[PDB]
Amino acid sequence: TPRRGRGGFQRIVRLVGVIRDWANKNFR
Amino acid sequence: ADQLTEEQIAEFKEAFSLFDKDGDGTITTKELGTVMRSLGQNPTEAELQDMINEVDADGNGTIDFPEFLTMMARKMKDTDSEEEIREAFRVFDKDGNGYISAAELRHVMTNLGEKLTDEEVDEMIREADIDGDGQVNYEEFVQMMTAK
Ligand SMILES: [Ca+2]
Ligand SMILES: [Ca+2]
Ligand SMILES: [Ca+2]
Ligand SMILES: [Ca+2]
Repeated sequence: TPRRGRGGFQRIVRLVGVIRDWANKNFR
Repeated sequence: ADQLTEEQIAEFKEAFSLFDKDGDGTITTKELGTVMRSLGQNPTEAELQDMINEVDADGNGTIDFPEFLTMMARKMKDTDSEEEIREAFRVFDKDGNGYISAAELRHVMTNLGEKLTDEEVDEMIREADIDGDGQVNYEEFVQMMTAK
């Protein structure tokens, strides 16, 4: 925990991976 | 019987809000496709409606928590991944050098969100950096959630 307010980018990439994976295919 | 956990589900409750344009709590072909291209894609309405029609309960063109949970939960149910981190990083930075400057972050933020200012982005980015260089690096993201 270097700084505060990290959850942001976390959900950001999570959405990127889930959207790209869900939308297209190939889980994980 | 079995569903996502506090962390997994959490990202889900939040996703549904980030996915949609206004946060209707559900994803549609218009929202799904929108974000898709917002990053660096160019799919058709067919793949959006088709994919959604296969996961949508009533198949009206939009997914709901109940149908989404079993779908994403049955296929996924773990913390972040090395692929997601790096992949998401490749799509964030325009040069893929690993450093996401507010210019890029804000661009994607407003793209999927509503409207973001230079101060909010720089405030979110600078406050994110460990040493503060004006942008975010991989080591920053990892350290942000995990690492030391
Ligand atoms: Ca909407
Ligand atoms: Ca529906
Ligand atoms: Ca860069
Ligand atoms: Ca730095």
